Amino acid sequence: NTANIAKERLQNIVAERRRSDAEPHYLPQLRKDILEVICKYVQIDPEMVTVQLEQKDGDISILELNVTLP
Amino acid sequence: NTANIAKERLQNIVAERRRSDAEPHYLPQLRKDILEVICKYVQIDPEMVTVQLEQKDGDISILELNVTLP
Amino acid sequence: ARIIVVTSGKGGVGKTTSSAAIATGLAQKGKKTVVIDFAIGLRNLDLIMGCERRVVYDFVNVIQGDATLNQALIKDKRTENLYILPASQTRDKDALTREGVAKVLDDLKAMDFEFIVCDSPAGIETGALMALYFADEAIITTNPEVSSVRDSDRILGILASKSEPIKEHLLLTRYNPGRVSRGDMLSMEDVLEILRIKLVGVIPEDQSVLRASNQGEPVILDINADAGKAYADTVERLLGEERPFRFIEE
Amino acid sequence: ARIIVVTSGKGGVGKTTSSAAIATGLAQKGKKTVVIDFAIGLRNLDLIMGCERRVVYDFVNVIQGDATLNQALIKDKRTENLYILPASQTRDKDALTREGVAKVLDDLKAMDFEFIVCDSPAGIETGALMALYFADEAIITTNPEVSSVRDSDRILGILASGEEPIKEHLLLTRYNPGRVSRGDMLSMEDVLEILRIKLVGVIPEDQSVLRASNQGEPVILDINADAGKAYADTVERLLGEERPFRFIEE
Amino acid sequence: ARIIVVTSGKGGVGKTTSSAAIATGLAQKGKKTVVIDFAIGLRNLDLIMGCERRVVYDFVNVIQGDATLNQALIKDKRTENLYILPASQTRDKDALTREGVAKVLDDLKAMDFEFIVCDSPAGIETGALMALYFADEAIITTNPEVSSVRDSDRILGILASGEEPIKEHLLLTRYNPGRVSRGDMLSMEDVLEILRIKLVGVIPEDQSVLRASNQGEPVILDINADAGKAYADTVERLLGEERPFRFIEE
Amino acid sequence: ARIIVVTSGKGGVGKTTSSAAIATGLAQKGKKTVVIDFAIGLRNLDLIMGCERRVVYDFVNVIQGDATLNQALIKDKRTENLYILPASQTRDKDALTREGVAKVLDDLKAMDFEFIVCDSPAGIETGALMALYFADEAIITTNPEVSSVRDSDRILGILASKSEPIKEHLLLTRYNPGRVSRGDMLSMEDVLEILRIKLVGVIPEDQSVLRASNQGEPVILDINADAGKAYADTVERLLGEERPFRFIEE
Ligand SMILES: Nc1ncnc2c1ncn2[C@@H]1O[C@H](COP(=O)(O)OP(=O)(O)O)[C@@H](O)[C@H]1O
Ligand SMILES: Nc1ncnc2c1ncn2[C@@H]1O[C@H](COP(=O)(O)OP(=O)(O)O)[C@@H](O)[C@H]1O
Ligand SMILES: Nc1ncnc2c1ncn2[C@@H]1O[C@H](COP(=O)(O)OP(=O)(O)O)[C@@H](O)[C@H]1O
Ligand SMILES: Nc1ncnc2c1ncn2[C@@H]1O[C@H](COP(=O)(O)OP(=O)(O)O)[C@@H](O)[C@H]1O
Repeated sequence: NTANIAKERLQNIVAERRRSDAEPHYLPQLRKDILEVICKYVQIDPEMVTVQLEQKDGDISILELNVTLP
Repeated sequence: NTANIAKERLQNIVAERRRSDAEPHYLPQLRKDILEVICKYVQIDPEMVTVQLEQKDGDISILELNVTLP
Repeated sequence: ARIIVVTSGKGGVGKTTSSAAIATGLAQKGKKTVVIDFAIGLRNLDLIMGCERRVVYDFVNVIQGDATLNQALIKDKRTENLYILPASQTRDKDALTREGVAKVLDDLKAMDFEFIVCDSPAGIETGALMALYFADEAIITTNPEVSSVRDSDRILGILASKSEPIKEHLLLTRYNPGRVSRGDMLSMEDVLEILRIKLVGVIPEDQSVLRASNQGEPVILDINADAGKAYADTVERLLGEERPFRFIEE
Repeated sequence: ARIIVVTSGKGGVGKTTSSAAIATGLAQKGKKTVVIDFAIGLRNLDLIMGCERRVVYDFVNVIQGDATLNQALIKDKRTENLYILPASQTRDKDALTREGVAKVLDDLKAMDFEFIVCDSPAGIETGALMALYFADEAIITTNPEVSSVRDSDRILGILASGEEPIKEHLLLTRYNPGRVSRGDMLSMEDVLEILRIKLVGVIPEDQSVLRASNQGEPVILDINADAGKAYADTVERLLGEERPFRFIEE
Repeated sequence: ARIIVVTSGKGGVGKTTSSAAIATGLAQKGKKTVVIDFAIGLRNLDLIMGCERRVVYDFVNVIQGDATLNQALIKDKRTENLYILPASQTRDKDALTREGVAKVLDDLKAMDFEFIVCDSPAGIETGALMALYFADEAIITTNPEVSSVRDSDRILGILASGEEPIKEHLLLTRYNPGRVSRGDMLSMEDVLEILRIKLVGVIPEDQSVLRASNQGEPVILDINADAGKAYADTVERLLGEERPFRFIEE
Repeated sequence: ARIIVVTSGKGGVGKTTSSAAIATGLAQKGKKTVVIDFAIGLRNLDLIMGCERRVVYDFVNVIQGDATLNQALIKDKRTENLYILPASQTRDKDALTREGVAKVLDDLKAMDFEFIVCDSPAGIETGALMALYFADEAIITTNPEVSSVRDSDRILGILASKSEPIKEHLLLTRYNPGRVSRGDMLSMEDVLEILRIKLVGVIPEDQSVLRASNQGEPVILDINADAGKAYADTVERLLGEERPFRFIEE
């Protein structure tokens, strides 16, 4: 049943596409620049090292990032 | 009532001290090295730029860090 | 006049087939319609409308004042009320100016066209941006396939970074209910849960579509073709009539 | 190193499917191969190779010195000897420079890649021109359909306009022998009499191709798929071995 | 013989007062006890025991063989069964060796001492590490204050990092129930919820303690002092007798 | 720049309280001030200044080039002109090198700090020796108690075995005039007749000090606290202004 695999793969990207318009133009540029850089000192590929932005009821943001190490 | 303020300030530290023994001698060295570095490109002080390690029932870890931006 | 862009991002999903069948269907319903090819250097609309050999002047010729709208418009011989404005054949990105396209569209409204169907090219670059820019409505053409759904989402992002808004519709094309139930193909509902827009039509996979482009005869003209009937339903929905969705169950 | 462009003009004919299956097949044969997505703002190669989520740095990142070839290359996990360089996702047409692309290609030759497969986008514009510019060979991907054959001819005109010229090959894709004999589809021979170039492969219409992109697994990896077997034949022919054409008769 | 270290990390919490009062209380109960000053260059135990002027040889003198345990031990004149081994007064950190301290402790067990009370200095450095190293039990001395609770936690980390582990006890000192209820001072329960160890005693803030060190007379000897009575309760608890906690309510 | 060490020998006399209140008071008077924690493995200054959670880099990090003075300095948020350099948390005696500490002090003079307050740890060992070594002035912090007066005298012996000499001052802390007149506590004059140095301040026993460290707010900021006012007098005397000694009579 490949229709189910297709549906899951799709949501994770269009969630990704829906997300890119909420972020600034630099904040995601920096994360990709430096968090992945801790590769030389850690070394893992994603393979989810999750990234999730949140917000509070007061014009505040919350960029949380999960690091699931195996 | 300053005894209550004292108690809260204390728990945050002794949680900090209880925590330092749970992880490697480098992982917290790197985070302090580079996450705070995104200061030049972002600029905010903790403001507990929160940090929480988790684990799964399969010898797996989950280093998550919250970034509450004002 | 309702300016309707037929767009997609992904190449080869059925934009041309849909632009042709829909423009024809509207003409059949007595609505004076023109379908315009917005492609840059690739002439595919005239091939599907079957008038590849009557093309004298094109869209860019009219914009640069080398020809009148009357000289470039091709009146369809098979269907009353239908006209075609064909694409330029220069490798030139520019040509189709914003001011130029706007001037052409105003002339067409002045000629009393009720429907101006804009057959957009693939991509998110020049030709595609120009075709949606003046639209009142957009028909996002999609297949139950991973590349097509991803590229349609990118196109919705571009249509939305305009904040009367563009009325958006999903035209799910090359659908196969049998494939959906055997779990091999994204269902109509899976596609709606992802691209969250109003469904305007579902075109079944039909062997009549290859036979139609072979002849240069839009598939709505084949009264026995399931794809033809689903395009006639779409035209009804565009004219404001509710119609149950056929060819979604096997 | 053999630089092979997979091109077409017409959108949705099978360029991505073919670029993926062929790059994989070559890797399987022990030839160190890289497949590069030359698209502008539409990432479809990573989706078909199944590595859409491992994409950190892309082709444009390497050209602008924001990343090394080592940082942007994705080593396939399923097949040994295979690497993917994914496409940029900016609407910027400029991004891909002639000097930039040439520098990347030289670095890849220096890394001892035997085969550099260039997955070209649709059209005759920027991305498509850049993918064929440095090619040693071109795989013209075509369907037995009127729009596709017309657009492939336009592409041959561009490939044809110092050294040994671009070696051209026809990859006839989505073929259906049954449809050909009922007189509904252009035959292999009809297509060769029009686009007069050497046949390198014939990919049958196969229900395995939709299942393959659903999983992000190139169709050559499905050992029961007819499309997979026809792609393995194509790879043999690219390596200089003659092979009889299968799936041309019913 | 039970080797009990009196430790804290934070300076000036009551280690010396407690080491003195507890060693005396145990001696009063007929248990032959010695209290040893583990400080490096600061002699504070002899000052509180009131024998600052009878100090001839000290702990380091015995370790370096310049004196016998009999020559350095000071038999208390006021209480039967009590002895004091005073601290060295050199700035030399080395002086106190692991092998040296172990040899002294074995000699004391051989002299039939039931209780060896180790009065540790402040810090986490040399003298403090040496006093807890051979302990069977640790009395963590703490005030209801932020610096003291933080430094006691650091000490617990060191005590925790073969056999039955060091038995740990909390000696909450300089408590003031009135201050706790007006919300100005951490309560006994607040301190236990943070340093999660067994409570062994609570010493109230008492004006008798300043008067006791002024005279060089441990506060347990003042039969009217509340701090004295709370130290006598602590001694009972160390001897295995349960006792209700006095001076915790106002 | 005036480098002022706050020292004592005896633990828990008020060094941290005094270092904090004095550094703040000087900052309030518009003098750019930094207060440095010289402790080895015990962080108590950041706790009293209320910035325990903003500590990223410390004194040892700056010495070993893992951080700049700008990265380790914490600018106080509550008082203008005030900065904190916090202590390392390694059990390591060395770390704080003579050459290292000197380099930091020169950088601070270069940053235009008028006052560099050195919060020394207890003892006569490493951390304490390092804090007084470069001092221009020493504030000997003492209680009207026997252990404290004995240990302050030992510290004066070390400050004097240097023969512009270190300017020495006595900060008599936790004074209680009522206790003095009932004959239970050494008077201010008794302490001066023993440690024969210039009196710079007398801090009364005040219930405001426990409330201040509970909040992480130096006691000089509490405008109703007697201890706060006596610290503001001390700051005046350090700036060269004579002030009558308050809170010495009941
Ligand atoms: N409903 C359908 N059933 C079968 N084939 C279809 C259908 N719709 C389109 N096609 C085929 O898909 C291909 C793409 O159609 P086309 O209209 O040219 O795409 P586009 O305009 O998006 O490039 C053609 O080869 C056409 O025959
Ligand atoms: N041999 C085949 N049999 C059946 N479907 C195919 C075959 N080759 C390609 N397709 C389908 O045709 C569409 C276009 O394929 P794709 O490789 O993405 O086109 P392109 O890369 O040329 O734009 C896809 O929906 C793919 O599933
Ligand atoms: N229960 C108490 N009530 C009042 N003052 C006390 C009490 N316990 C200790 N003190 C005072 O606290 C200070 C530190 O006591 P001390 O035993 O010398 O500390 P340490 O040995 O831990 O360095 C002394 O000035 C002592 O008089
Ligand atoms: N003037 C004062 N009145 C009351 N308590 C005080 C006073 N000064 C200091 N203290 C208390 O004495 C203890 C020691 O203070 P601290 O500054 O931490 O000492 P040190 O730095 O010398 O170790 C703390 O528990 C503090 O609350």
